[PDB]
Amino acid sequence: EVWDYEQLREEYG
Amino acid sequence: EVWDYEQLREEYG
Amino acid sequence: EAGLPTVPVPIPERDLDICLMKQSRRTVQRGGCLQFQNLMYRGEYLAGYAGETVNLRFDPRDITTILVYRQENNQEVFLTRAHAQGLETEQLALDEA
Amino acid sequence: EAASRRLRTAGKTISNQSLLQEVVDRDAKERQKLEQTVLRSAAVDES
Amino acid sequence: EWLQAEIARLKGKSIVPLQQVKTLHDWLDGKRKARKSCRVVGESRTGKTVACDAYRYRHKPQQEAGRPPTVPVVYIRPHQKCGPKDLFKKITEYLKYRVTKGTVSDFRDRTIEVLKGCGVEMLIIDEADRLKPETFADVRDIAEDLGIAVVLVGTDRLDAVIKRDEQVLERFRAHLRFGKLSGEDFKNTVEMWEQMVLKLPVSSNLKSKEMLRILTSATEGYIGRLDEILREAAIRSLSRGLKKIDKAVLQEVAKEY
Amino acid sequence: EWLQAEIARLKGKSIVPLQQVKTLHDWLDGKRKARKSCRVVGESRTGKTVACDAYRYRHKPQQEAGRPPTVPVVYIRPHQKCGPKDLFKKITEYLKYRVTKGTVSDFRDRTIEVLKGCGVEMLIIDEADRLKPETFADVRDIAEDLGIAVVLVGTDRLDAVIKRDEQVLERFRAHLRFGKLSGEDFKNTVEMWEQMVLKLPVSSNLKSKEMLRILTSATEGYIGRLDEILREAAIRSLSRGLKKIDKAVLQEVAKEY
DNA sequence: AGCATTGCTACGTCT
Ligand SMILES: Nc1ncnc2c1ncn2[C@@H]1O[C@H](COP(=O)(O)OP(=O)(O)OP(=O)(O)O)[C@@H](O)[C@H]1O
Ligand SMILES: Nc1ncnc2c1ncn2[C@@H]1O[C@H](COP(=O)(O)OP(=O)(O)OP(=O)(O)O)[C@@H](O)[C@H]1O
Ligand SMILES: [Mg+2]
Ligand SMILES: [Mg+2]
Repeated sequence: EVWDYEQLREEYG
Repeated sequence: EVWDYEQLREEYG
Repeated sequence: EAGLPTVPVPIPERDLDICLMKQSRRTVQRGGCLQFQNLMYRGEYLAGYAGETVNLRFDPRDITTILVYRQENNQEVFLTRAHAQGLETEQLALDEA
Repeated sequence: EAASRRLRTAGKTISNQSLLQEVVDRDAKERQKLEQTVLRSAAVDES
Repeated sequence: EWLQAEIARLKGKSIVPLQQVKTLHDWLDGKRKARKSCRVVGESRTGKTVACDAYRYRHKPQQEAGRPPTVPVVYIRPHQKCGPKDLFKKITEYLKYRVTKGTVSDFRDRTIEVLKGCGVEMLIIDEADRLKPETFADVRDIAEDLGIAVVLVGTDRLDAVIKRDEQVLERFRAHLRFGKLSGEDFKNTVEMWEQMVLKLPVSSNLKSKEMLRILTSATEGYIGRLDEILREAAIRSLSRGLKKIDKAVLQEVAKEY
Repeated sequence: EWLQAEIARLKGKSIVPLQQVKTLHDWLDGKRKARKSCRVVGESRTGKTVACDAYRYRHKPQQEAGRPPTVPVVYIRPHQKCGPKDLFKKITEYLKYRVTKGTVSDFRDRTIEVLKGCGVEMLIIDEADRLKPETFADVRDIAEDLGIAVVLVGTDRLDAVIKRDEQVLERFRAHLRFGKLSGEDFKNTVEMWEQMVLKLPVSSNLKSKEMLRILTSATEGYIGRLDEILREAAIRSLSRGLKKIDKAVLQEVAKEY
């Protein structure tokens, strides 16, 4: 698995 | 004797 | 091998490690205890003796313990091995002390 | 310099008078003293 | 559930009546009796704060009806770069007074007013090295005008701060040094921790001379290292399903320092 | 067109679940249970900051109806020469509060108020060496006035700052080091970066032992060199119309150093 | 009371 800083900004944010 | 840090507050109060 | 006068005796290793450095004109305390170079010491059999001149032998690389000697019948005789007060969890050298 | 280095081991305040107080008793001998006193003593005949 | 409660117990702090604490408490009783100002100095995590904290709980306020409390010992830790209003605010709030916005002179007079009447006789200032050079003059006037034994607590950084002001150094020369501990009382202190602090269901036998060796090497005689290693070793061992602290966990903790 | 969208991802940044990150996350979980203050250290570009961010995200704020959020892990990176007011501002803004105008004393009291109630239990300070020497006192006060594990993150540049105050040094003694990779772990990582990160149109088969010399000579085992190389080569390959990273491209990129 | 032993400091003196 890998993640994107921009997704993590929405998903966790 | 044990001297629990919370019991010292309870005694000090 | 051909020139030695006869086959020498191979000594026990511990005997040279009994040929340690020694200090003299020191005194035992009137108790189960001792001193050396501002270290302070305990000894198992010293309490049988009053304060008196003592001789002691030490490994400069392991001053954690001392071997103590008495002048019985004008001859050096073993008192006891000895240790610094409470020192057992670690070992100490003379130069750093 | 040297007084200022070592005088702070006394915790003293550093000032004109305390460095003076650290100089007025320097008469209390060693190579560098020998050299400098000889080395000064050569030139002072000039007039 | 068993684990979460015991973990929360180990996660909190405790106090143990060590001989250093007993020694300080007798020394502070002498200074408080004499109204002698003094400093307590020693390396970090030697237990100075916990000892000074235990002293104020032993000498708790006395209340009498309708009066302000009688508070023989006030204990404050200043915030960093504490000025005089910060210091005065700390003392007045400890005495259960609310500060009213005003000048330094107003904060000073209100603090002097309540240091009297609350009957304060010792003021412990923990990490006094946080005090600004100007606020030491108000500390000295509290010691000199009132009959109050001011106690400065700190590391050797406190000794650096006060040696830069002649008048502070000379008022606080009397001092007690906190020490690191090794050998016999260290062995007793390790045993006291497994007896009175860890309280794990099964014996860890930290009294064992080889366990004392690794603890000697890591804790290096600091009680604040000894406490933190054993507490961390307990939480790991309990969480890993172990009834006990043993070297396989204890040395994993000890290597982490 | 296809090529510009691949460039738009290849110029971006991503997260890869290396075993190094896993190891930190198990360690930070243990520190967060014990409230153990500690530090994370290791050379530049070793992956520390990306591993810390991944820990923040997996322990995100939990919303509660009409309450302030529960925020178990707060991550901040100070600005350079961070004073106390700057530290308090970053903590409070992270918790989604607005700072008002006020003194450092107001900022401190407001920060302590919101570190409570938001239920903060770990504070990660990345670039902890950017903190001014005076603001470590407030960091230390947070660590011991509240049940908060403070984690200082830096390079060995931080350890010089830490050892200049023995009260900081003795509170953050427990540490974990991010090291450079080598060997099969590097080989597995290089394999991961082909088959998970790039996902390029045609394979380069980066298990190949010889070209691994080219990577190693540029990369030295820094993940933050490795992740840089392949994105440079891939953007060039896809710009040049090459469906793979060719040796001619990898060595040209690896030659820029 | 008395010193008495214990742990440093020369001032060489030698390799
Ligand atoms: N008497 C004690 N009983 C139990 N735990 C102790 C005791 N003394 C010290 N501790 C443990 O060691 C920690 C450090 O002790 P303390 O806070 O008193 O140190 P300190 O000398 O005031 O340190 P600093 O100079 O760094 O502020 C305590 O928080 C506690 O975990
Ligand atoms: N686990 C990872 N997954 C994906 N990319 C990574 C990872 N670790 C490092 N990187 C890449 O390498 C760079 C270096 O990582 P990071 O910023 O976390 O390192 P650092 O050790 O905190 O650095 P510094 O000490 O210089 O601030 C990142 O910007 C990113 O491009
Ligand atoms: Mg303290
Ligand atoms: Mg970083």
